[PDB]
Amino acid sequence: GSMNKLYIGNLSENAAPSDLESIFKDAKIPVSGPFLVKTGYAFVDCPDESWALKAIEALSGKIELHGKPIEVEHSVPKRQRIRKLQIRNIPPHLQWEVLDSLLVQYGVVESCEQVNTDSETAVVNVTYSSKDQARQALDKLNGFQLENFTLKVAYIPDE
RNA sequence: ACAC
Repeated sequence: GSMNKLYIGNLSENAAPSDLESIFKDAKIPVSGPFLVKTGYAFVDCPDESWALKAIEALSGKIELHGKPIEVEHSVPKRQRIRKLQIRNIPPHLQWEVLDSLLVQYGVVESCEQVNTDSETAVVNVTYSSKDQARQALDKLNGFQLENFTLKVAYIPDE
């Protein structure tokens, strides 16, 4: 899947592209095209998946527009929201078994691969065996506090 | 709330 495309959500009715330009400028995140602002959400592409990930980590839930914290996520069309998830803000020196002991509560883990990342926290992509499993895992693990880190879970494109 |  195309992992450099971002979805930006939780925007106020009169969010303008200039607002998003400013936010990305100050976070030192390059974009490769213009911001496309709809109603309450928007889209923009980054030059590559590394910048797109840095944007999610730096911005999402963290920077405000008109007092509303923006959401920044991988852009994933509904038909590609199936089995695959990305988990971020994992405590740095956590070991597989502890993470795994969480993951298997929601189904069978076909694949799990760690993502290279600037931050001290870890990031992994996970493939479950069905759409239903992945949805439950997202619903119960997003926001889960683990060794004082808040896990963040979201869809990445599935084929 | 993921693009007439």
